Amino acid sequence: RQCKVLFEYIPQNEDELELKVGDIIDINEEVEEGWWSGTLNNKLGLFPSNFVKELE
Amino acid sequence: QPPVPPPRKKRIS
Repeated sequence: RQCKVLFEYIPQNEDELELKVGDIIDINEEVEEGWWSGTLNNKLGLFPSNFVKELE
Repeated sequence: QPPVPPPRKKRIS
């Protein structure tokens, strides 16, 4: 499962991914409602799911 | 409008 970042995200905690519009994240799992782990540029971290759109 | 990140409570287990 993959998603595309729709909006920039500047991390608030060191375990969160920095997101730029157009990044493609490989989705891992839900940590809590609204926050998922995924991988981006060989880094695993958390990201807010309302920032992305799930791809086909 | 840009989105607001949800609150966090948990680290990855």
